[PDB]
Amino acid sequence: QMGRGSMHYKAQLQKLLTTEEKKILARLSTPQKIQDFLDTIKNKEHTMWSPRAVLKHKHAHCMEGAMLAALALAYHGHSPLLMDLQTTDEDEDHVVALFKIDGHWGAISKTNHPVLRYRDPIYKSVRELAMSYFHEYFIWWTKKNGGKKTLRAYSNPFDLTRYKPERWVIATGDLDWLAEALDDSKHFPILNKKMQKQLRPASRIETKAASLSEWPK
Amino acid sequence: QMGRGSMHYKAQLQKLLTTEEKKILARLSTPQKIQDFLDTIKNKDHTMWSPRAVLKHKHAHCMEGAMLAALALAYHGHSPLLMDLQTTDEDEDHVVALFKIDGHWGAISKTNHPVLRYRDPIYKSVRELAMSYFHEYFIWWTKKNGGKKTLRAYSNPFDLTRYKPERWVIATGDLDWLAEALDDSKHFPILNKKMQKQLRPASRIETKAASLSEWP
Repeated sequence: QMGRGSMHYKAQLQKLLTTEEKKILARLSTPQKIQDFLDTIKNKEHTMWSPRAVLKHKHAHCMEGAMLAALALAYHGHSPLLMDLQTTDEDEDHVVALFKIDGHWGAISKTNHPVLRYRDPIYKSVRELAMSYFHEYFIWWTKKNGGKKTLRAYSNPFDLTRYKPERWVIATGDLDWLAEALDDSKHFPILNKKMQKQLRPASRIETKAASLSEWPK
Repeated sequence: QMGRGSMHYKAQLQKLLTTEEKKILARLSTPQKIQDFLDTIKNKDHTMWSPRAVLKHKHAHCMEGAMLAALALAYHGHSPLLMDLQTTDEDEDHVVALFKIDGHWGAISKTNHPVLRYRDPIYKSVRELAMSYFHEYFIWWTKKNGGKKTLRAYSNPFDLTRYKPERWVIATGDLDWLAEALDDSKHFPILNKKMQKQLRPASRIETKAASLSEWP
């Protein structure tokens, strides 16, 4: 199956996890199965729960969802990769878990709205995948700059392998240092100042569509 | 500063158009102003009207919208470019009008739903722009293959300059031959058979959101 580094990394994860947690991760053996699992978790004070906490309470915001996805991907031999989607100060950033199948990038995403969703493994580069989010990242919750497109940059794939898995997989603290390290990593701008002046606000039908909610119900 | 070919093409268009038609096209001097204008046209639920018919009756499906956009782009010196988005037989193709500003591709689009919309001129290649549509091209109107992602290929930019402008700008016929020529042009596949087997259906929240209607 997987390489030496991956099998070693999986072994370190198995030392930290309970039999129940491993039985769950063993079932999530494709990126599609992982997204299906996050679909059963209730979408979200302030928190930054570990994958352990998320599996216990079955509640997650986008980075909590992406860290659990990255864990499940690593348990089946993928790199635990996050990508930050970074907006203007008018909006909140969004995090996904990147994956590759046959040389093509996909993304697992935990969101409550019909935008910034899952991406199939069909995108030839990180850039191409990231640009598939741009048009649907906009102000939908106020008339003030209604429809303004707010995405400005995407991170390099952020490999959680650089940290001891104890520090995030089963942490009882808040992992704000991990969020901060992601936000501080290499990002690539999507626009220059000229391109920003060209931007057209999303239509009323688009802001109405974006406002629909998965949770509750 | 507009080129010789473009000025000549614009001259041919001016011979064919009424003063009212030219007054409209003169106003639509940016891609954004064109999309704003298509927003005031009623979306349709077979026809294949000319830009003349669309300006007269203020009604358009996607290719009628894109042909009017391409005309308005050409009236200000852009190439009148169409891109075909080609689906499985479970769905209908969608056509946009391509444009470039400072080396980056955008797209003008006439649709009734909050998917397959306008694209800002920020995309580094036709491929990159086309791939920005893939995830939001799915079956939302039936439970039969509910949520199936149906996009399979995108055309090369289709330059309408190859035809005598009389043939489409002011045609009174149906332009089924023009639709057929677009569908027959070079297309680039997005998937192979392996990748198609990977595809995941769109969620219920996505199919509900896609179902929303601008018109009536």
